[PDB]
Amino acid sequence: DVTVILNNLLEGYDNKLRPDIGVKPTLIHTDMYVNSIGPVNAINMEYTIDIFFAQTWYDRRLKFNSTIKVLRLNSNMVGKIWIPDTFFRNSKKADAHWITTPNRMLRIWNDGRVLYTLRLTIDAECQLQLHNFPMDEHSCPLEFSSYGYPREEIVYQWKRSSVEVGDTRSWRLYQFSFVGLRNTTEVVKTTSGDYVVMSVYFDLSRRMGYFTIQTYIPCTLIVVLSWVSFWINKDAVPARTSLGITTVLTMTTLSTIARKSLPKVSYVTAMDLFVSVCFIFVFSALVEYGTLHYFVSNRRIAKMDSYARIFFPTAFCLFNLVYWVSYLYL
Amino acid sequence: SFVKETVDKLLKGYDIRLRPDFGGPPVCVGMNIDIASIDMVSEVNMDYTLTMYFQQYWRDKRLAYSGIPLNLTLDNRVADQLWVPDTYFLNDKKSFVHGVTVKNRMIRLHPDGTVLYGLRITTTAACMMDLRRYPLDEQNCTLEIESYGYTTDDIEFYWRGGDKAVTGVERIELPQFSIVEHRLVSRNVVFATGAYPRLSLSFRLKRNIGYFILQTYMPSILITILSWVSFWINYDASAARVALGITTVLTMTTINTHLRETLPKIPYVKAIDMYLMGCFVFVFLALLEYAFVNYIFFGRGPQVNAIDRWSRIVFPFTFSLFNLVYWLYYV
Amino acid sequence: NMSFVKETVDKLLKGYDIRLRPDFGGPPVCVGMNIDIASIDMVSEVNMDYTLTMYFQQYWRDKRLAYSGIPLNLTLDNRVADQLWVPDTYFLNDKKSFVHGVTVKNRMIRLHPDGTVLYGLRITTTAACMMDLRRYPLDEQNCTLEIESYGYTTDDIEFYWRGGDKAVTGVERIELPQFSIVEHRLVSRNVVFATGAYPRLSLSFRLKRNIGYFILQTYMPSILITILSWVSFWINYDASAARVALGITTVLTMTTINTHLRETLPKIPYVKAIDMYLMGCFVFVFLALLEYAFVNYIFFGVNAIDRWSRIVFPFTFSLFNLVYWLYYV
Amino acid sequence: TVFTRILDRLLDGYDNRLRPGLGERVTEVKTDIFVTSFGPVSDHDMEYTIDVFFRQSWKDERLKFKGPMTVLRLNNLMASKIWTPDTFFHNGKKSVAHNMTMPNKLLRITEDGTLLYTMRLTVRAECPMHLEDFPMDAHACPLKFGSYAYTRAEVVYEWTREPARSVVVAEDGSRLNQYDLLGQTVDSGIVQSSTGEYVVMTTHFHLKRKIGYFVIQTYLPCIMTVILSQVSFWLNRESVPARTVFGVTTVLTMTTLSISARNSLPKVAYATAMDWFIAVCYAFVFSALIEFATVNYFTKVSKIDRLSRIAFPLLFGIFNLVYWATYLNR
Amino acid sequence: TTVFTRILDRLLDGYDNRLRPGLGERVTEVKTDIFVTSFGPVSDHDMEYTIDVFFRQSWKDERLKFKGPMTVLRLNNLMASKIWTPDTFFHNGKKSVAHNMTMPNKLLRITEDGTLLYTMRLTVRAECPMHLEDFPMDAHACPLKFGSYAYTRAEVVYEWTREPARSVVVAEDGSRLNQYDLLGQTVDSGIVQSSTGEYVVMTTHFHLKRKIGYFVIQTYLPCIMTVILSQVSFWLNRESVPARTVFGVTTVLTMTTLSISARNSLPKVAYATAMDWFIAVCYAFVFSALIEFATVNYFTKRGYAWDGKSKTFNSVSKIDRLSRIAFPLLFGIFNLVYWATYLNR
Amino acid sequence: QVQLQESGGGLVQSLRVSCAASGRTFTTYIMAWFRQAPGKEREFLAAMDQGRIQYYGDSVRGRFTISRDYAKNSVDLQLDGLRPEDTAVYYCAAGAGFWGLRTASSYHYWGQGTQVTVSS
Ligand SMILES: *[C@@H]1O[C@H](CO)[C@@H](O[C@@H]2O[C@H](CO)[C@@H](O[C@@H]3O[C@H](CO[C@H]4O[C@H](CO[C@H]5O[C@H](CO)[C@@H](O)[C@H](O)[C@@H]5O[C@H]5O[C@H](CO)[C@@H](O)[C@H](O)[C@@H]5O)[C@@H](O)[C@H](O[C@H]5O[C@H](CO)[C@@H](O)[C@H](O)[C@@H]5O)[C@@H]4O)[C@@H](O)[C@H](O[C@H]4O[C@H](CO)[C@@H](O)[C@H](O)[C@@H]4O[C@@H]4O[C@H](CO)[C@@H](O)[C@H](O)[C@@H]4O[C@@H]4O[C@H](CO)[C@@H](O)[C@H](O)[C@@H]4O)[C@@H]3O)[C@H](O)[C@H]2NC(C)=O)[C@H](O)[C@H]1NC(C)=O
Ligand SMILES: *[C@@H]1O[C@H](CO)[C@@H](O[C@@H]2O[C@H](CO)[C@@H](O[C@@H]3O[C@H](CO[C@H]4O[C@H](CO)[C@@H](O)[C@H](O[C@H]5O[C@H](CO)[C@@H](O)[C@H](O)[C@@H]5O)[C@@H]4O)[C@@H](O)[C@H](O[C@H]4O[C@H](CO)[C@@H](O)[C@H](O)[C@@H]4O)[C@@H]3O)[C@H](O)[C@H]2NC(C)=O)[C@H](O)[C@H]1NC(C)=O
Ligand SMILES: CCCCCCCC(=O)OC[C@H](COP(=O)(O)O[C@@H]1[C@H](O)[C@H](O)[C@@H](OP(=O)(O)O)[C@H](OP(=O)(O)O)[C@H]1O)OC(=O)CCCCCCC
Ligand SMILES: *[C@@H]1O[C@H](CO)[C@@H](O)[C@H](O)[C@H]1NC(C)=O
Repeated sequence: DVTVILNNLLEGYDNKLRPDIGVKPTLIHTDMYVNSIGPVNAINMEYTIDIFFAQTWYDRRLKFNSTIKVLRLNSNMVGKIWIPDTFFRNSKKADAHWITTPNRMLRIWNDGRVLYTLRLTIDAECQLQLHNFPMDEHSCPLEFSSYGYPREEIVYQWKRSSVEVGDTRSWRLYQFSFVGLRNTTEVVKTTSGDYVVMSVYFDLSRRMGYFTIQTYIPCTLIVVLSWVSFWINKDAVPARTSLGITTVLTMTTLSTIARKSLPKVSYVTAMDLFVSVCFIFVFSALVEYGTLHYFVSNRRIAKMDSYARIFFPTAFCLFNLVYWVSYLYL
Repeated sequence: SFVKETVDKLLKGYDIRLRPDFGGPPVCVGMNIDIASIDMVSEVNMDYTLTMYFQQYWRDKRLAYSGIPLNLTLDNRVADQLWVPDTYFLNDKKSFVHGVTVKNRMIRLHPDGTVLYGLRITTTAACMMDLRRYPLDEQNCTLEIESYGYTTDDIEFYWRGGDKAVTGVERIELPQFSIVEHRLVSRNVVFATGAYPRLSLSFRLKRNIGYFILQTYMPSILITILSWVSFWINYDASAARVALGITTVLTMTTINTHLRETLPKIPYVKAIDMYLMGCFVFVFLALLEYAFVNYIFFGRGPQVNAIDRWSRIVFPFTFSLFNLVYWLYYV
Repeated sequence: NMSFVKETVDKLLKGYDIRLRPDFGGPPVCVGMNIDIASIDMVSEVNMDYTLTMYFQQYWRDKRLAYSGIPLNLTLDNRVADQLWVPDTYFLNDKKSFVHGVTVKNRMIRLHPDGTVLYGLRITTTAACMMDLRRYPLDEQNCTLEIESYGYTTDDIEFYWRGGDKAVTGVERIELPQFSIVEHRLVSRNVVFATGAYPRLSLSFRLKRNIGYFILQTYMPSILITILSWVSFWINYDASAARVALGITTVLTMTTINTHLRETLPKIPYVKAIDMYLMGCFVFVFLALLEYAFVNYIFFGVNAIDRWSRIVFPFTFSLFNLVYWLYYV
Repeated sequence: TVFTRILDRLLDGYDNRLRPGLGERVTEVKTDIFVTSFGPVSDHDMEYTIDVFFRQSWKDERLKFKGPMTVLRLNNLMASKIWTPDTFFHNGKKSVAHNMTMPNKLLRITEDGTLLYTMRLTVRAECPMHLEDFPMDAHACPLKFGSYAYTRAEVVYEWTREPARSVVVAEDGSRLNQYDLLGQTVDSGIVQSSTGEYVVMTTHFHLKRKIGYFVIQTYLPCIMTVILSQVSFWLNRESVPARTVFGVTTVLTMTTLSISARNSLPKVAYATAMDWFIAVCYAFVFSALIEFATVNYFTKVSKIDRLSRIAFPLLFGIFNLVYWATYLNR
Repeated sequence: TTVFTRILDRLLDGYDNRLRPGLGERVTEVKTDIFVTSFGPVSDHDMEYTIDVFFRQSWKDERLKFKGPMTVLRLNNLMASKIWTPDTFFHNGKKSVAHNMTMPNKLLRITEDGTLLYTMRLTVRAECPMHLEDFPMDAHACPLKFGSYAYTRAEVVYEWTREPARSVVVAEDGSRLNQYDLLGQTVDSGIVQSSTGEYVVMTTHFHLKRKIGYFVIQTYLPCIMTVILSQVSFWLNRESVPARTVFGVTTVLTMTTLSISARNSLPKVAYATAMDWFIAVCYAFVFSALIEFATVNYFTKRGYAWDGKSKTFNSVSKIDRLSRIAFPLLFGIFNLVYWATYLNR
Repeated sequence: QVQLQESGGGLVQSLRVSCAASGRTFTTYIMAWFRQAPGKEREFLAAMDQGRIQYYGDSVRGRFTISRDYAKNSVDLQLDGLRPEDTAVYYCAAGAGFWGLRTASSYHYWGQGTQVTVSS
């Protein structure tokens, strides 16, 4: 019964030709269900995403009159019918799944409507601007289109349930938090022709708790610790010299962690600015003591520690105010 | 219906084993590339990875059709039934064609017989890099396109569109590099057997120096300057000048080892090794100066300020001359 | 001549059904296996597995492939393997394996006139090896390779080592980076179950870890630092700066050694002998500094306490080393 | 002879595109899993490896046969011409079906028409983790599988035996270095998606991390460093260089321990229990040197020292009591 | 035109690819040559190297003799898969790739007399066992062995097309080495014996010498400077107890840091190299310099030093006088023994 | 002290010559046999590398057999069809085969040598 229907449908069917070729563009409705958004690899400027990609179109050549409303099939008939050549434009690497069987679904209605769903893992490309790191926000896109069919042959269109997500807590985002999602549509002109490109943008904002605990606080504490020399008596030369240079060594040790999980971008990030300024502060505390020791012993000036006790905390509070206002709010 | 008849007629009797104009003039194959992105420029592996849209154009009279004004875009599986050039990349180490959701390949036919054959390829191409000037180095990485088994008597390569054949280079963002320019070369590799066509696409990459100023050069400069503070400390403060000198030596060693751990492993002398070694020598000599002062005053006392006063001038002067020589020599 | 060989092969392959084992209704077909090991590499403690490349030969008799009139052994093209029956032999502890295919698929099929079939494969396999590293680096490991039939019991197929103890060759020619193969064994046994017995072969090694690098890079520097921390006991109690700086710098050095050996050595998240020794030396330098703190508090908040420590600390540390090296050796 | 004839006649008029009992009943699949080895757990990727013998048993009346043989073993090529359930793992990333030296598949047919399909798989599955209690954390790694194209109205899944005994783990099949396999919970349910309602079979493995390594490597060195920092309160206030070098060298020691400590932990952007512990130890070491700066500012046994020799050890003891009672009671 | 197709269709009528040419009649002689386009990177950690080659095999098959207007037939790779070809494999190959982008990088040519030429482009990753006892002053001969997998010495023999020195050709820009210097290659053939019989093996050995300048600047010089710095403390006055103590301990910490970094640059082997012994000796010297200071301080009677205006002051310790000569002498002798030991092999 | 003790040989009208290696394991070293005629030169005879690949000279191709006992760390040479031309000093060599495995300059560990006299 059903075997006869399937054989009749496959008889005289050429899968080299798209439906309605030479008449009108093939309208395709696409839906996406994000199973999980994997880790964001800032070093390689990419991210992983696992989706269920659904496509629905009309093929009048597959109409069948029967009591059965819909034929529900497995991946066996995938190679038998025409399939859109949808590809992800910003994908560095994409793979389907085959365990235990090809993870595909094909459903054909009696009026010719075809539903084709498959599961994909995509390593999409995301160009991260890290000028505001670690207070940075990104909108990582995901674009797909037909590889060979221009806008005059295949037109994509979002269905009502365009993009759907599940449990955002189950996702593998360690450093980012999902804070929104958008979808667009446009026409991109290439050498081969004009193509309809559908885009999905995932908004991500970095969480600053780990960088606060690991870098900002230890650096602030070390700067305050380097201010201790100003309250040490100027006669204790070995004490103030060893304190100054060991604070410089500790700040140098902390400066190692500044560029650990991010690529070798050649612009000053907020973290680099903060670490470098703290390093200059601990450098200047020791230079200040070297000057006080030289003028007092080896040769207003005698009260230099009194002014340094005021100027250094004030300049550092001004710097922190400018840094955290230009980055947290402005 | 009529299109199915025309396509079946075209594919009926087609011999994939024979190139177009098998016994006549060489088939002219034009190529153009759209660079989608470039990444993974590895100095350790001496290679780079690029993803591109590689499009080929050629004419085949056997595929000419009449009565249809449209340009027929066929399913990619028809590529298995047609003749295609044996184009390969000479310096490619590992390349693949993306296959999601289907194989990223296009075949487009035109009524006059023109065939457009497009592929989406991510290839890792070997690039011989000279890093003796690292990080102030300029690299020249190429991509060689050639025919494996056809001479110029059978096939010819040219860039379709001239100097505009390669597009998308200006939009490439490399975190560590900047693409100064790119060039297109179309030449024949003349051999005794015969000439072989070749196309060369080359980029000139310039490394950005901003990262190393903040992470390498400024810390080394500031530590070297701090080592000079002992010259203004009174010579009697032995426990302070010794502590400052040996702690600056330890700090320089810590910086050197950190850079050795975070920078790529390139086991030959570069400009960054010469600079780090020079700063290490300067702090070593700064501590040696105090050791000499202490020995002169105490060891040969029963048997001083001039050495320190001389060093307060000579050390900054020599270090500034060293920086001037370094920066002029490598730029 | 050559056409005769061609027709002989056609006769052999005419009517042959690859879905039937040799002697389908009779006794089980004995399959003899031997392995020629080419190299062992990437012995990973973190992943608890090792990778080996080997030439895996299998001999069995198939009366359907018996030919007469040719006094030669017919080594045929490897693609004829797809036209014959081969045992469903799999490696039980294999995690990831493949057959080399350059320039062609590295397999062989050699036929003998009596019907004996030689089926050789070149296989690189990463086999799991659960390692007990509590005695690291003074440990021994026993990594095995299990060979089993997937869907045949002992009633249908049987395994044995062809050549006996000489079945496996190349063991003595292997040179591992951080190990040393002591001995290898061959075990043939049946896995008895309610359904039936399943044939199994086991090839096992015994790896002994080399200790020279750990002696030079882990134990000796820690011993030198610990001995250096004892110098504080021979300096006058009023030299506060010298004794405090020496004590806290030896603590910093011990911390540097511990943390860098933590990063350098493979990530093995449980207590090992190296960690116990490093922690013991860290405790000893901590107590050496605390001794000075106690002396300074006694005097200000005294040569007897220093004379006592100058003996107790070397003696206790030597006893700790004696117990340590007797425990793990 | 007869064996070959039966094998040839089995696939006569058989359509593998149609499930057994199409339009008549609901295909019932009985599944059981033998875990040969619970593979390593990757905290960085939040995935776990597992090697299993997956067994599926169902009934297909189109494959009945009569003869002396009772159980028919099928060649894998022949087994690929027979309809099999499209079981896939919902949280699987990249699973490997072993193909050495032959495909690790076995198909057995009984004269009743019952089929037994056994395959050997390596399954890499997502295990979401919340490391806020690291290293004193416990996790329930799930393993969910079910049909892809068939809803519960067509294909249902059952366990062959009681759920406790339908998943069997070998005695020595534990390849965990840092965790302990407490046990497994086996269940099943219904998941509703945009395409229908699917039967889902779930297995949860319970893991608990081993704290001994972090106690020897991290907690003890930090505690001893803090004790060393607090030791300086018993030195005389006149020895400024000694107490100064003690304070700053302990600060540098804590910086070294924090840096090496964050290398072992996978890169997460939130604070773990160990990050807070190190931050508090950092605060205690900083405060010890600020205390000495205050003592030195009034030197021309100090009551400030007498107070700090008690307040500091008491506060640190209280903090340890709170930290451990907070996280061990989880 | 149509004659080409006719000859192609006529060639494979009756051909049996399962049988080697001259089976039971003669020995199939294969002539091989290699053109190395790039001698890729050598991985010390994995003890392996990568090489990109154009592999050429030539042999005679009388079953493929043809007569026609053309003298040479070029075969499609699909047709080339229907014809018997040698099963050449690399004995020490680990994971090789046969490039097929954008088409299979293979070429089969047939002359009119039945002589076949088979050229393919390959990327071979081969294991190169190394003796790192002389690191970083070591030299290696990385081999490349290939031959027939299934055919014994009595069936298929391999030979070099030309004189063996000229049969393996390396491109002028082939070398892609950062740490080694490709001095040359030796080409030879031999016989191996396995459980399946005697086989002919063609071997090529590439001779590599490691560059030493990087380890001299990164490791050897800082260690020497640190040892000199530690011995410098012998010239400080004995009354500066905190100064010489801080000097000694901080030099020990510096040596520990250098030793750790120098070990992180060496592949993970468990035996002792030459740099391990050099670092261990430098560690011993700095340790002894601090024990020496502990001994000097143990006999310092008075806590005040000589003043310029000059009460009894301590004389210069005879231990310091001895050590200012012995330590530089012992370290110079060690350097001469070490370098003459390893640089003269 | 690493030594290559050579046994066998002597006055011979089939001859087996052994070479015991002590002080160092030559598992991953190329073990070879060399012949030195009186006053002429040192002539390469045979060799065997780690992979059991056997190399032979033209004058002794098919005549001499080289075998390595990796367990006992020794190399043996089987001489058959001896001729008066073979009357010379036989050495046992072991090396890394740097700059050719046939050149004598590539081998570092050398045995003390053995004298073989053939009288007919
Ligand atoms: C350069 O060289 C490289 C190689 O060095 C080359 O890459 C290779 O390219 C070919 C195509 O040219 C690939 O072959 C295709 O593979 C498709 C599936 O790919 C997945 O699986 C691969 C392994 O295959 C096993 O598993 C699949 C199912 O998963 C199974 O179908 C196979 O039989 C096979 O099963 C064997 O092995 C498993 C264990 O693995 C055993 O369990 C089992 O028992 C059995 O022994 C795997 O290799 C792939 O991984 C590659 O790619 C991924 C990315 O996708 C990448 O990440 C990896 O690293 C790796 O590179 C991947 O996981 C397969 O579907 C294709 O078969 C199609 O099409 C062919 C076309 O000729 C057709 O003949 C087939 O019948 C089939 O048609 C479909 O198939 C549908 C799915 O099965 C089915 O639903 C349809 O019904 C239809 O099937 C039939 O259709 C006919 C009508 O047409 C109908 O009458 C029938 O009834 C029936 O319905 C094809 O085999 C090959 O995998 C690539 N290899 C590699 C390593 O990349 C590259 O292309 C070259 N380039 C150039 C330019 O030359
Ligand atoms: C990276 O590094 C690579 C390699 O160094 C660079 O590639 C080279 O780029 C330069 C500049 O673009 C190329 O020079 C040009 O070459 C073309 C092609 O010439 C070839 O084909 C000709 C076909 O007729 C043939 O005649 C040529 O042979 C003659 O010349 C060569 C010397 O070039 C000589 O050796 C022969 O004996 C012949 O005499 C050759 O095979 C050429 O057309 C260009 O000529 C223009 O400029 C010259 C300037 O004098 C002018 O006279 C001409 O009228 C014309 O305007 C020009 O010579 C070079 O060929 C490339 N090399 C390779 C191997 O491809 C690459 O540029 C670098 N990257 C970057 C970013 O810089
Ligand atoms: C293996 C080493 C063995 C070492 C064994 C010996 C170990 C040992 O005991 O060393 C301590 C001593 C240090 O000598 P150093 O010169 O430092 O000691 C002097 C000595 O104490 C005088 O007695 C003091 O004079 P006085 O009392 O105030 O009048 C003098 O003070 P002053 O005059 O400045 O005021 C001190 O400086 O060294 C030797 O005697 C070396 C003998 C030769 C050793 C030869 C070894 C080969
Ligand atoms: C985005 O998708 C929604 C449906 O989810 C649709 O209503 C909206 O128009 C889409 N936006 C664009 C710009 O296409």
